[PDB]
Amino acid sequence: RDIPMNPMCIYRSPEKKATNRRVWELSKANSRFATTFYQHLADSKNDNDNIFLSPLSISTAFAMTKLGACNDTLQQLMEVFKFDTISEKTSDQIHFFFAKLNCRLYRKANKSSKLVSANRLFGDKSLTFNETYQDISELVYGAKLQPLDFKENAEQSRAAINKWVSNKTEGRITDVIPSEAINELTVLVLVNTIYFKGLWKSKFSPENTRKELFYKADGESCSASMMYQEGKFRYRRVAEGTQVLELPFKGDDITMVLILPKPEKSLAKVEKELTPEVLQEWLDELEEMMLVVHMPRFRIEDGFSLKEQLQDMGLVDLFSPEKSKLPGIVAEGRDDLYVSDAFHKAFLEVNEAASTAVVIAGRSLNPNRVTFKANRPFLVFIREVPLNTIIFMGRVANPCVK
Amino acid sequence: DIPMNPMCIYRSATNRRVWELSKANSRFATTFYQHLADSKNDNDNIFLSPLSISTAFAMTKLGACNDTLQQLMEVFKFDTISEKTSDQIHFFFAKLNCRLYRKANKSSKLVSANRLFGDKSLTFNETYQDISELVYGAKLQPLDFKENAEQSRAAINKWVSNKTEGRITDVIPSEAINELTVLVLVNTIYFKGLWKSKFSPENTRKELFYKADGESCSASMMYQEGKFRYRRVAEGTQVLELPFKGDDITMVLILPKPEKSLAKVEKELTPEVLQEWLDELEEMMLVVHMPRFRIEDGFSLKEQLQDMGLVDLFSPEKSKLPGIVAEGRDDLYVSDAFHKAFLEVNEEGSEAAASTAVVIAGRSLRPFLVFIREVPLNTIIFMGRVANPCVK
Repeated sequence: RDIPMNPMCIYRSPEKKATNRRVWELSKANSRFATTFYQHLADSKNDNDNIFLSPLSISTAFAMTKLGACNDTLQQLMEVFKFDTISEKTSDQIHFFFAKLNCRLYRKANKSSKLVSANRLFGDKSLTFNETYQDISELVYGAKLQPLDFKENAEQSRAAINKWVSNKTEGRITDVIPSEAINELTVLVLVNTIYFKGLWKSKFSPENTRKELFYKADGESCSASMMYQEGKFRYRRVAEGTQVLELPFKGDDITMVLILPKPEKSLAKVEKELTPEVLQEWLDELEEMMLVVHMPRFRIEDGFSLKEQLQDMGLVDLFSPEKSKLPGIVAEGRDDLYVSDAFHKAFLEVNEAASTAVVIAGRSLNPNRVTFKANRPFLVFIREVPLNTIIFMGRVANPCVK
Repeated sequence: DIPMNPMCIYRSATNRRVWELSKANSRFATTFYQHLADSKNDNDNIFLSPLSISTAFAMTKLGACNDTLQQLMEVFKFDTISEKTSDQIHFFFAKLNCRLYRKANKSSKLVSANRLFGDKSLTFNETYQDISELVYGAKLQPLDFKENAEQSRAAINKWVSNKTEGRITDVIPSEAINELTVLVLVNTIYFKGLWKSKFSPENTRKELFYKADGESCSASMMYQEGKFRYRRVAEGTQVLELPFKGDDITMVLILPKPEKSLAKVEKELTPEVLQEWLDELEEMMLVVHMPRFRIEDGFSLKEQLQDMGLVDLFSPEKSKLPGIVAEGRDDLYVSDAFHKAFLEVNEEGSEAAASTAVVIAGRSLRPFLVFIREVPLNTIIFMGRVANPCVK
């Protein structure tokens, strides 16, 4: 029930910008940020470059920091991470919706398809956070303030941070924070990622995993480990013949959508054409169908300093020591409390634990079934169906790496 | 050895008889199978029990002579066991059937029954009657073939029935029996085993079996994941073994790589290969999609068996069968011989039934391989080719 209290900061969202539910409105926004945040990163990159990140992590972390911002800083956050798209809702409210979305998204239960949230903001031992910033982050986001001795044992903290992401990401993401990133002037830094585990609902067979070639953006030749399989999946052929396909995970609430353009016909043009609408409209039109599926095995890693993107985008004040309005952290007072940096790392390795061979007796399909050869650059999304929240996003343009 | 097995005895690590025999059976099974395959089309069904057959004719042999008794020891591969005589086979076959149906205690239900339907008015050798009612537990039952043939065929068919817990009915066709009929030997086997690791209903979906060279059809596939003995042999041929609860009875599957003609594999079958496959199998962690289906097959053994070698036996002017009806050879030949089998695979387990019947004097006339095997004895009980899981 509505408990996260707030003072005199609360910004008013404009009265403007399929049931009526907080989590749905929230997810609708989160998706709009994500799709755009991606359209930018993308446009900045090389066409032959893999891209992988968790928008739901970013969008989540910043909305927590925001629990302690005010005046111009607060507006800016809410304006960048689209939370104001939720017509009429006051800023404080946003956190309640978050709680609600967070409740039914993370836990130690059910069909082992895991989701562990690593979102934490480290500040120097010379920072006493507002007693409420505290209670509410812990409650609504399940996080801490975590005082680190940034000035003295500067490197020790840096490490200590990284030595913490690893233990939560079961050792996979480690050096979330890079080299010259932390020094004596690291008042406070924000780290976050999401680790996820899950097994295919219809695993591929290693025995059929061949060695066909991938057709890059410019290079037209690459040897990838292509996985073979035919079975029933939600699929569809959309505008300009773009193929959309969904491969559910055992933990049903989570799936993996991919989008393949006709005869290459540039992932780029298809990348530029996006919107949560073009997207949902796509997702709506998928019906079960029996077909052949090809997919390379792939592992992609990406880490970064959000700063550069988030400012170009509109989130400046949070970073300016001169403009950052951070009342939530009265370590001392106005005392230029701003945000040093905020890090994110994303990891997805894709397989066929692998040895589980596969046998099928007495299946004899239509000689005329649609196929799906992902031997070209494609998009990747990892959605959470009942919640309708885009958790990761990606582009696989080089599935060889050798 | 004590069994006073008599008349017509013909005569042609490294020794254990019962095995030599099981193995002998097996070499017959594959070959008989191969001919059956041939009169049949590669994408049609085939289910049978080359164990019942070996038996029904093993007990017929009892009363055959000269050229008959010979051809039978040869085609049913009896002259492969060594350093023994024609009358000894039944001693072994007797102990095989002894060690076979007594196994697993109260897990796997494997059971057999044999019986003779002889005419009421005739007198049969008292030895025959005993040696049969002894080595193979077959008690003879007096039927009126001359006055009312039909009702006898009925009563006969209905024998097979309570024996096969309801699955085998029309073993004997409507026009098989007649007034001239002397005897009718019969075997029936039954088995109902539970899967050591059952499939669950919740997980079973209805795939589409678009029939090759034809129309659309509706399949019902089960699925489960677990540890099993498997191996992917030469040419892509997958070979999986499914342990039944009665740990010694176990179904074996053989599927060719992504449909590259089964006939090709059927044509290279021998108990050697089939032994090798089973030999080099290895316990894998894997996923299975077995169709839940039911199939019934039936046919006359006559034709194939002739091509195989049993000619004399089905000939009016030469089948040497003196010891049956005691007095003489009369017109003792086999006008025909029939078989009918039944398979039912499902979440819980598998169910097969079979019954062979030989008539003495009367009138004349895709996917994969399945295999129910008895491990210790190495006896292929039932066997077949599945090519239509939907069947409604």
